[PDB]
Amino acid sequence: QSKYIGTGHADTTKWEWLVNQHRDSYCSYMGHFDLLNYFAIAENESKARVRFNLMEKMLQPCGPPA
Amino acid sequence: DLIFCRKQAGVAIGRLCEKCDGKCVICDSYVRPCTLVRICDECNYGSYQGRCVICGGPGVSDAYYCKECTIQEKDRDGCPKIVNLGSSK
Amino acid sequence: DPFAEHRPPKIADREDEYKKHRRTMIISAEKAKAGELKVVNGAAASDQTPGATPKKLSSWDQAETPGHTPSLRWDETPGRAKGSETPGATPGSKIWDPTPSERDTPGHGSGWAETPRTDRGGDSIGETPTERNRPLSDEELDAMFPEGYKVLPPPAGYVPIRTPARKLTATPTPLGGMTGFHMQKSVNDQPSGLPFLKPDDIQYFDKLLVDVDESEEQKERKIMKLLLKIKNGTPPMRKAALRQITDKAREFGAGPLFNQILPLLMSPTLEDQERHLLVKVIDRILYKLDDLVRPYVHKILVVIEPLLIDEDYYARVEGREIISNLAKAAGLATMISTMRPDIDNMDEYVRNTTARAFAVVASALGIPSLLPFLKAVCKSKKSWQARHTGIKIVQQIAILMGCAILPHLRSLVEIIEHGLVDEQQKVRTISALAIAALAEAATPYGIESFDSVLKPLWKGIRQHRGKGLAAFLKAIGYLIPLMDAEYANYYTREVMLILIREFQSPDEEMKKIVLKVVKQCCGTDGVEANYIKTEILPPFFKHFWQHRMALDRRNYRQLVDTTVELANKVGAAEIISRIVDDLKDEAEQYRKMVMETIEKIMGNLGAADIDHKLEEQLIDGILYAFQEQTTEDSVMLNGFGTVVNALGKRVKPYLPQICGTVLWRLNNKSAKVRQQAADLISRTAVVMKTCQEEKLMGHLGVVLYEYLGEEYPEVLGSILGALKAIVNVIGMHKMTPPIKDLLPRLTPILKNRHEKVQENCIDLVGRIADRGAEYVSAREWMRICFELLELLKAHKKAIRRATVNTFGYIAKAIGPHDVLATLLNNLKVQERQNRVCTTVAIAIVAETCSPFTVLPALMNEYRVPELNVQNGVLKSLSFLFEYIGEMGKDYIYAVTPLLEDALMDRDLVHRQTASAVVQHMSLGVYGFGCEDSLNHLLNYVWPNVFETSPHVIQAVMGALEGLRVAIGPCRMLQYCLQGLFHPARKVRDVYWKIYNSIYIGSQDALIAHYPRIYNDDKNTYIRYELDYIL
Amino acid sequence: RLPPEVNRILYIRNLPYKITAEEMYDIFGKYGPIRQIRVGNTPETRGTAYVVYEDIFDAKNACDHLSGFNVCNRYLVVLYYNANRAFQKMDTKKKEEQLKLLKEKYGI
RNA sequence: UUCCUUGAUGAUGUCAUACUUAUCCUGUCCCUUUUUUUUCC
RNA sequence: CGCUUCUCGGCCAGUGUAGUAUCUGUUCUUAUCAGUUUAAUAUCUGAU
Repeated sequence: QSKYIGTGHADTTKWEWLVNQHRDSYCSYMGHFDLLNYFAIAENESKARVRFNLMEKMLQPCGPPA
Repeated sequence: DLIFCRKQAGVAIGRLCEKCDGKCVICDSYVRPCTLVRICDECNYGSYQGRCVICGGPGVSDAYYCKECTIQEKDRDGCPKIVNLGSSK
Repeated sequence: DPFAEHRPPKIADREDEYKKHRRTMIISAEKAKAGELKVVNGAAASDQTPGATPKKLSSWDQAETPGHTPSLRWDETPGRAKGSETPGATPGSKIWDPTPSERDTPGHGSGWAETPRTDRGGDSIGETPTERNRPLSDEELDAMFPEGYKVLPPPAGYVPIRTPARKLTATPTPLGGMTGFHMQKSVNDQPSGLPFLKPDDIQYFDKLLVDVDESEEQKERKIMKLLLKIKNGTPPMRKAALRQITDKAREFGAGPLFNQILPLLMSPTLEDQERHLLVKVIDRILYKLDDLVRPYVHKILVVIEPLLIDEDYYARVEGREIISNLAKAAGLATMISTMRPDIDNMDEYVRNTTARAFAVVASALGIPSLLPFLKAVCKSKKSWQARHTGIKIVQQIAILMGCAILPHLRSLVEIIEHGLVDEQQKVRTISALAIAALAEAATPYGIESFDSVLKPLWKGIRQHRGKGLAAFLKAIGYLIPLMDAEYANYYTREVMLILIREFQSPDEEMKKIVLKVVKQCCGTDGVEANYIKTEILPPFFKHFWQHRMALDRRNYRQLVDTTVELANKVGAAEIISRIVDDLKDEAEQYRKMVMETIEKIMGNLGAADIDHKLEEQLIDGILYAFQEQTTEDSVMLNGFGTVVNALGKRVKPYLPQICGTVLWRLNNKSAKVRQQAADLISRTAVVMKTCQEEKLMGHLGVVLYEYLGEEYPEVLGSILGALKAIVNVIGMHKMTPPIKDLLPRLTPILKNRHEKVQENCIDLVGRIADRGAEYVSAREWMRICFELLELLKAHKKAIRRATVNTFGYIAKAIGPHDVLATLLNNLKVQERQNRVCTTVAIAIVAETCSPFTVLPALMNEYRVPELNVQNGVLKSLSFLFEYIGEMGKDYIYAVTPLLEDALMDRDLVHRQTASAVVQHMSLGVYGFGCEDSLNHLLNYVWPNVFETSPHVIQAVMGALEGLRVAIGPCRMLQYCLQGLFHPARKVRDVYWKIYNSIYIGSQDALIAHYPRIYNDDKNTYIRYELDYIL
Repeated sequence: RLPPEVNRILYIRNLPYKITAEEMYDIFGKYGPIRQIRVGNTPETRGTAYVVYEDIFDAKNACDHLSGFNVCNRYLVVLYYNANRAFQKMDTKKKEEQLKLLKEKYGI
């Protein structure tokens, strides 16, 4: 369980849980080709610049911890 | 004292003895064999060539997984070669 | 003494002279170079310790990368006080000159010990130029005795007579005395007590010769005699007492414990069992205490390590288990800082074992943790004895970690090379030996990592005399498989010579070695056939095949192997030809050997090669052996079977001689040998068939049929077996004892109590009631039913196994209602009976006609007030759905309300088993669209979540996992939100455990189902993406 | 011709709590010179005693004849004392002086 | 303006009895083999 | 020994490893504050 990421425990902080689901949101968005294309259409960029941006936002999302 | 090695899942077909022969390994059960067992030659090697994935005797057959453990997708975790929590021999 | 007779078949010593020291064991950056001059200086002050300094500087080669951990490991090795001082000073000089470009006590006690042995041994060296009885000092005497005793004086006249005693022991040994009895309100019953105290054990449990309260520590010791309830007494006592100690782990603390065990795990008189149990206590408490055990660690191994050197296998494996549990349990630097000084300990034993220790601790904490230590050791320049050890360590690492050694292979070797050239011998010897073991785990690989090793080895091969020599072989041999048969080609061609010249030695270590080699050298693809045929064989069969060998165990095996592989190459008839003539050599173990060898060979190569005349010599042989069997052993029997099934219809001329013996033997010779011949038929059935010797099938059918009145179990068993295999060849309607005769004839046997019977019988009955099953009028069957029913008292699994499957077969023959009505007979009043396998009948039955029939009977039968049969019916549903799968899409409704009732309490068990039903249903239905109900049930499940009761819980985990796949997450997760953060601990514990189980599977799905979450000051928890609208 | 376990020590029990070193020294005195004795003077070990001789075979003759021997109305449990165990209350040491001494006089 | 009996837990006790795991009741011996190198056309 | 006649008799209290559930007995609702602890209690730890 532990070496399988996204594992929680009862000490789980708010922040960590949410950052988790961010990241996983992302590897989905890189995953599901369409969903990606959806984003691309909306906010006009490349597919690439999308994926790139995302892979920037990976570690950050929500901003610094507490 | 008795728990999985869960080292990475190789291509080596599993091997079971007389005793263990029917059992879908994790669901302990005879029901509905469908799909096939893989373990690491690390787990499975040498004196372990055709060794029981349980008891330490010679393998006469090949464990099939249940369907139950199938849809719960467990068969794909680390190689179910049970280690006694002493060494494996 | 006779009590010394039946008490010695209780337990027994098992040990050599050698292993009996156990009794003796009393309890517990060029300025990086000139820097090494510095480090050496300062530590040397804080004398002479080597491999310390090397564990220090051994953090060099990762350069830039060495850290705090240096203070950790070193922190234990030296007194953690000086630690800070040094490693601090170091880190300073290192960062800077990086710019500008009790333990100690313990070892002291060792150098003591050997300085002493030097003083004495030298005293008889000049005294010879001129033990336990060694006299004693009062300082020493006080320490040995525990606390709490006065020394005395009776009188200086009293102690003067004592002083006079020896001189007057000879003097008054020769003087006058004799003793005279005279012919002529007692009291004082001594309390010797509480399960029981052997006489010897008084010494330990003496304080249970006192009877008091109000003494506090001493109340903890005096309460820890719970042991004795471990050591001796009744099984239940052992159990309960055992837990009571486990939960009292944290409390009493290790110190008191091990203080009170290690005497017993040291007991000169200890058993087997008592040993093994007291191990159990050491493991079990070692699942708990972690930081705690530190001061005790060595003070443990000293007992345990001897476990490594034991005749009993299961002994060893326990030992290893706990030495990991300790080592991982304690800290690494604990283990090290502990275990240096045993390296140079005079006794080779303690080294030897000390290695295997380090092997284990290394399996625990990984090699690379431990390397720089080893690598330090093998470069210790004080003395070799270490290096002998450190190398050994490499080995036992090799053996244990085995196939997994692979990655650090190169480093390990990079240790060990510097040995081979050493001045001392052993160190050479052992070294190479390790290389061997390595390669034997390196199969096949890492060749060039060994690479720089060879060129000495080959040269070394030339010049040697002795055990070392053949050792180097042990290596090379295990190498060759690893080479390129062009390079390997050459090098091979060199060895097979020395191999030749060396067959002949008297050494057995040798013959093992050179043997296994040939397996490999001529065990090769890139070696030429004839060449073996000429040079090797005739020696081989000459010197090796001899009666020395086979009596021993290993040599037996290793031999068989080798000869086999020479077959796999030069062919079959070659070998077998030469060893046939020895089936008729008298002594068994030998015969047994030739026999199994052949068996394999015609296993692998196939019969097809064999000529004719030789073959006559086979079968004549394989009878002649088979006719004389000391015990009944699988060997000759199988070996035969394979012989025949290989020869196929080449066999046919030979039957009459076979079956002739088969019968003749079969009779007389009194019954012990009978079962054998029986089996012999078992295996050769198929051959009696396809060739179409039917008169034979008349013979067997009927004459076996007679024995089924034989009273010995161990015959009748094999008899039936023969019958079964006879059935699998000749079909039903051609059976010469036509079934009508037979099947009833069996029927009454089922009482037989004895095992092998019940097995082969129910097996047989099964085959026939499956296949023919019409032959026998129904009435007979229903008799069979009411006889089966109590076969379910079987201690064994397999009986019940096929038992059930039969129960089904007949249930097909007749039709269901009755047979479940009949199964439905098992009741809640008893329990062990109709424990479950019966339920399994209800299941399989319920398939084998449309279950769609049977339910109403079943369901209704949950009405009955008798509790345990109620839960029975629940499981019935369980296995039931597990066995039906898709079909559940119907009767689901039927059960659902019932699941509601049972799932609502009466008691746990209802909720447990029922919940299981939910599981197997929930998988089976999957995605046909019946969720709705399953949602409904989810409710009555849900509250069960909370309990400690292991079966109830792992049941529920079962439930919700399956239910996940049926309902889908999103619904689940909608039960698991609120739980996560709930203030309490209890709930969070669980709702997390659930949400994990949801989480791992279907992580990919979730994304949708995390709800919106409002972003706070420092952060944004709203995922803005999804709201982009075109 | 001896079992290895037995040692110059014997555990000795079934004693009265009045009983005399005079009695003791005398009786045990038969087999050989006493290295020394201890008597449990303590709440628990009142009733028992240890005995140690200048030789084992002394003690062997002891556990031989004194086996189950009588004193007062009592029978004395007579056992070869175990060893190792709890002693390490006293740390190993005291070498340095002494082994320098043999180092010195005899020079060896 | 001058009046009744009662419920319940928790903690500590080696009492008592039901029961749970297709657990268990047969597999199983194999690298413990250790010594101051020392087997002669 | 065979045949015929007559008389009598026969048959269609197992064991081992892990673990839970449930009764009864015994002790406490009893003075303040400081820490540990708990969802909150409780419980545990000190002195008047």
